[PDB]
Amino acid sequence: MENKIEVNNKDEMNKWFEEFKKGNGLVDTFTNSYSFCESVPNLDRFVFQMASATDDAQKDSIYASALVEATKFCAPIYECAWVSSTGIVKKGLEWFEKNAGTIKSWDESYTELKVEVPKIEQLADYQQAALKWRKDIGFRVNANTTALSHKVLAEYKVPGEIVMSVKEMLSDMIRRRNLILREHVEWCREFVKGKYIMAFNPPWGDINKSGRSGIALVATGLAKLAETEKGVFDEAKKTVEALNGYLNKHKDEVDKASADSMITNLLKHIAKAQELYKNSSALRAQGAQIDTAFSSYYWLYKAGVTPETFPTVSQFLFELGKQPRGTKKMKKALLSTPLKWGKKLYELFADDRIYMHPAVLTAGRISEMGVCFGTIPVANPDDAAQGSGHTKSILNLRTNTETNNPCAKTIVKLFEIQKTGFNIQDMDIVASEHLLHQSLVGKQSPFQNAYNVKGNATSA
Repeated sequence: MENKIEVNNKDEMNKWFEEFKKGNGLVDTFTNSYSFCESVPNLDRFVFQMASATDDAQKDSIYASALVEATKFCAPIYECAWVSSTGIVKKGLEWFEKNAGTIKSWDESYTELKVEVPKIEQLADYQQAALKWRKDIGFRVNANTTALSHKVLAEYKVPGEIVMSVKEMLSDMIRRRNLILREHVEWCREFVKGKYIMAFNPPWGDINKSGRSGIALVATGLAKLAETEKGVFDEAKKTVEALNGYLNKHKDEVDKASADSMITNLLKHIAKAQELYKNSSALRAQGAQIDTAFSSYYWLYKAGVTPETFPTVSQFLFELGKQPRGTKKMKKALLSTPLKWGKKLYELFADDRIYMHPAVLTAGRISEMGVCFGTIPVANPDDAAQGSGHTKSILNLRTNTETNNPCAKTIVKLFEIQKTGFNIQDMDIVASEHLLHQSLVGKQSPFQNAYNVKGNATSA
């Protein structure tokens, strides 16, 4: 035992899902994919618990229980099964041991990436290797399991009473949102200090020389503006005004047209460096997002799981799935099991803000693997009716305008919860906002890739 989900292709998937469905009784009532969701999870009790106000910041435990409640019966069975099916677990594991060159930049930088901020392209190769990944195995079987795609939601329809609460959430997301606004590079170091004279004969040549399109100067500052980080741009600035008054002082030893053109040139350059910096810091934010399937499978490959061995993992996350056990037990059990993969997975763990990188395992992020593999016990899928809640299952919750409001209500519920436990503007991350965040970009499913999606966090 023994992955029961012997499915290699869509047509098998379809067959398996039906065999499954009668045997167990699904109504896609409040879910986008058939759930065990019979009514809407109710978290009321948790509000009142939260007020209880222990000091052990748990709280954390309360929130985890709410979460559990939200997620327990609403897993996208069809999709979850496909992601755990035999066909997908082979191809999906085999892909890594075959696309090693494609991953290096974050792979060989896993140890360091465990503590240190990723390169701009550690991010971009991940995202790119994600899609390459999804495409090469045939991860495509549905719309819940496609890459998006098009555009962000411009409007979000919410039933009257949560309309407000949601927008409080929105304003917060906004602020949080808006906190964000090799040799030539060295030459730039010399220059930004305050040395102005540098500017009469740069190495690459002229001060207006471009690399492969843009002013080298700008490209340089931009780069140095993020290893040594206002700041630098303001230096460029002072040293430039310094230059001005130098040129004013020796006007008579200087060509007039050339000297003024020099100031606007560099001034124009420094404003482009700013822009560029900005653009990468947006690029960054963007490249932050985990691709649930891909990232989870990467850790599978990382811990040294094999198909043969996968049902043990699935089981384990399933088991993890009803427990309010904290990370402690979660660690104690992984360090304990005779399964070799167990110590490897733990070892992957990080703990020493965000910027982490979407490809770095952590204790919380176990939840990713949970959605992928722990909602249904591969060794015996009927135990799935017992209900095993993982965070992302929450996007199986309907958002249909008119009636069915589930998704936002649940998340809203969870936000209130978070709210009553702690100061809401003053925590570093806001779990519920991330969820609301993911609904707003239009994910209908945990198994979607949202990276190609255009548009913002603007409400309305």
